[PDB]
Formats: sequence, C-alpha cells, structure tokens
Amino acid sequence: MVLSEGEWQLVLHVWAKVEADVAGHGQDILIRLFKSHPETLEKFDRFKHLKTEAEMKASEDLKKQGVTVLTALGAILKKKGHHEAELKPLAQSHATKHKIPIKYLEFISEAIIHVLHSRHPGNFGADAQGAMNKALELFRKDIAAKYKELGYQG
Ligand code: HEM
Repeated sequence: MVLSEGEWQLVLHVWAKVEADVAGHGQDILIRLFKSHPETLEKFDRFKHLKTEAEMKASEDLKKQGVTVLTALGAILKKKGHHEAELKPLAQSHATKHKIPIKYLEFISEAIIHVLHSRHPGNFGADAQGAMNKALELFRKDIAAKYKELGYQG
C-alpha cells in the first residue's frame, strides 16, 4: 500500500498537535491499551505489577515508555513510507527480544486512534482518521513482513 501526499498531510497535521505534549499522549495511549487489552501489560517486566489506572498514571516508568513509543512512531510517520531503516531495529527487538505478536500492534493502533479522536476532534474527522488508519496499517504490514524475514510470527 501507498498513501497519497494528501493522506500524509492529514496524518502529519494531527501528529504536530500530538507533539505539543508527547508524554501526556504517551500515557493516555498506553493506559488505553492496558485497560482495553490487559494481557499486553504482562509484556512489560518493569510495570506488570500495576493494578489500577491511578497506579498507571503515577508511574514514571510508564510515562517514559509512552515517550519512547511515540518518539519512535513519529520518526517513522515523518518518513512518509520510506521507513525501511527505522523498521529494522524495531522489528528485531519486538520480534526476538520482547516477542510482540502483530495482534498487539493492532491493539495499540486502536488505542492511538481512540486517544487522537478524544483529544483532537477538530483535526481528526473521518478523512483524517482514514489516513491515520492507513498509515498504521502500512506500518503493521511492513513490520509483519520483517517479522517473517527474522523468523518470527507474521
Ligand atoms: C507503535 C508500535 C510500537 C513502537 C513504535 C514501539 C517502540 C519501542 C521502542 C522504541 C522501544 C525501546 C527500544 C526497543 O526495545 O526496541 C520499545 C521497547 C519495548 N516495547 Fe515497544 N513499541 C511498539 C509496540 C509495542 C507493544 C504493542 C508492546 C507490548 C504489548 C511493546 C513492548 C515493548 C517492550 C516490552 C519493550 C521493552 C520495555 C523495557 O525496557 O523493558 N511494544 N518499544
């Protein structure tokens, strides 16, 4: 798949809004993820013990990982599909170190779209959400194909 320049623009516009508060959005997304798909929290050795949303919210470690996730994602989106270099190390660690099934990347994709919709209704209408969704689908597709080359699930 391939996004048009129109589509990239919709994604980068809402993204520029996200980047006004990386840590806040990170936290919101990860929390959404953990609340919606609690099995995912188990993958995080450092924060697997967190029992409630309040505990999630007060975790400095959780807030650091949200910033890490978003910074890496942002760098990929800003590539506008030319992300081969960035995907390599992410695919390797997620497939062989962390062991993250594609299914889990679909779950965070869902948390991403949920938070953007909630926080940026003005810049996240139906066309922008379509474009975001295509952007993440490309990402997931390309990561799935690297998983396969690495010898893991796809
Ligand atoms: C938006 C898709 C994702 C991005 C861009 C992302 C990015 C990253 C980055 C940049 C790191 C640190 C470097 C590394 O280990 O490669 C990281 C670590 C990690 N990721 Fe992700 N990740 C994503 C999805 C997920 C999901 C869905 C999970 C689990 C459900 C996951 C689990 C982990 C874990 C367990 C680590 C190590 C945390 C620690 O330091 O113990 N990742 N991720």
